[PDB]
Amino acid sequence: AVLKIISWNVNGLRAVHRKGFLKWFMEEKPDILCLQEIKAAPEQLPRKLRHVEGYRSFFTPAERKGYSGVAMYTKVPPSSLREGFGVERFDTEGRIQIADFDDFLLYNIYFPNGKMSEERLKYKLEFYDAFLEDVNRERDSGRNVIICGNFNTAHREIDLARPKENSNVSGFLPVERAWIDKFIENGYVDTFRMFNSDPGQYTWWSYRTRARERNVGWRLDYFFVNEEFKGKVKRSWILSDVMGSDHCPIGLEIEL
DNA sequence: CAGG
DNA sequence: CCTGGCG
Repeated sequence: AVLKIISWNVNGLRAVHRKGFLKWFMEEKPDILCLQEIKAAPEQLPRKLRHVEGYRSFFTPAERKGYSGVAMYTKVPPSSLREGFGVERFDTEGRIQIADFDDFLLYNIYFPNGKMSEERLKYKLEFYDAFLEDVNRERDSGRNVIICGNFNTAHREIDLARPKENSNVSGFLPVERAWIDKFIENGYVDTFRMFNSDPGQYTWWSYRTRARERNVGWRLDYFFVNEEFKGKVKRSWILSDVMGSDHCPIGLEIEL
């Protein structure tokens, strides 16, 4: 029994609903759908998005309206859902869903963007620190974990079309890049790179200069698992053809 | 406008 | 570029 999970930074769920989100959702038929950057509290949503056929839905909006926020739809409900790491400033931004299924915890995370200021870059970095602490504590206790979402960082030079020009841009800073290295050596696998070693694999493209039609992008969106669980991951792929956002969806198939 |  | 309070 393959379990299919999809992660998609929709950048406005209302927007993506106007562009055929539900029709796509319906034909893709994942067991779990994780969304990031919803930009909506549930009360602001068309009610068709709040009552989807065959799915439990959970929304974790930001305190600031039309900003950030994450969501999850799941055929099988989780036994619990956490919306924070237990640190106020990281828990108030609609950035975290940690859902408990029997066999694993699923982290659906919208990691912060650091481009706006030094203050937000710090925030990004410390959020990473709080995140790593949290996941380590969980897998240390013997839990197997799946982590998807917008990390807002391209790991290596191969993970973006233009590495050289972005050395001094948040998204490809040596400090952000080293954190992913750190995160990985803590015992986690970048599951896409388990199966695909090719360049040109991106999940985000600038709307400006129409970067997507030339594949001038970044791989900002990932599925990670803890090392002990990697033998369960069957497929890890990018849904490059799917439109409606400046990010595309990514997929994971595990079999338990 | 702010955020990305 | 695209999304999401004016007044």
